[PDB]
Amino acid sequence: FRKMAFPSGKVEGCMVQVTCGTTTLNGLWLDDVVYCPRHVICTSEDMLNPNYEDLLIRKSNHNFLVQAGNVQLRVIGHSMQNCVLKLKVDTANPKTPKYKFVRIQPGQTFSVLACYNGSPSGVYQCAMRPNFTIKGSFLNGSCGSVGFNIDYDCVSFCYMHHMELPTGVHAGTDLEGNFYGPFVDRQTAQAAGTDTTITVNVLAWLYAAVINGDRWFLNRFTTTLNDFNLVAMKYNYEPLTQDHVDILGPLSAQTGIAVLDMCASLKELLQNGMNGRTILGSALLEDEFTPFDVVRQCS
Ligand SMILES: [Se]
Repeated sequence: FRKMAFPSGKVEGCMVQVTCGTTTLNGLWLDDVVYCPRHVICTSEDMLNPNYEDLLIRKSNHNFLVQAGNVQLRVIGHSMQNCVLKLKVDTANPKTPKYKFVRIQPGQTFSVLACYNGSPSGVYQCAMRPNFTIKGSFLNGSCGSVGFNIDYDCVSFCYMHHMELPTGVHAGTDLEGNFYGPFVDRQTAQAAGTDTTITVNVLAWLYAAVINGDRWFLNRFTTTLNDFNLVAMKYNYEPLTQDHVDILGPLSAQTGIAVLDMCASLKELLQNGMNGRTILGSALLEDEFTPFDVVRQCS
């Protein structure tokens, strides 16, 4: 059972290179617009305390070098929407897939196409942490790389990487420019806040374990919603709601294990630990699979 990412072909054809002054980072070319973080207009000194409205006025259309492989694009319009730049260009992307812009919720997963100077380099799956950060691989020059999900033929763009926090974690915005969490595109100290474990995801992962043979953790006990939630706060687990119990419905039915019985296995898991053994080959509880991810990787 593997963390597995969406096929990235439809996003690769959207990845361009955007250079303004000395700063160069990645952009997203959909239709006749290129989307990129607004701090492409920042020098390394500007990042300490930028006035973006002021800094953008120093710039005109010809100051922006948008490159899609070997082709330059003529920039014929520029606009700042929150923390993203919108570079109106003359040529519409012939490879523009069917796409939406969505703002996802904490605990939901997505794929990330890591790019460096407009060229894709890797793809990986991750989750939006409850504190609105993501833990990933964003080396120098990965700014502008996007996160997405793919339904059928539609690419739901949900994430654009802007900053690596001083604590090593990453933060960014939706495609409208609004940061997830309380983060600002400024090189200052920013608190991420207490992270928690996505409890609905861990339960979904345990359901994947039962379906794939691993069942040692299945317990005789059961428990109540309130009793389990009391054990959740202690171990920094998201509180389990009835919505979360409903979403785990199809999984509970295919394995014939009630959600509350699975919560009791998790309870003894939280209170006793792995105690040496593994689940699906992992020595710790995995919370980066949503119930939708598990069902997609089963039947
Ligand atoms: Se950046």
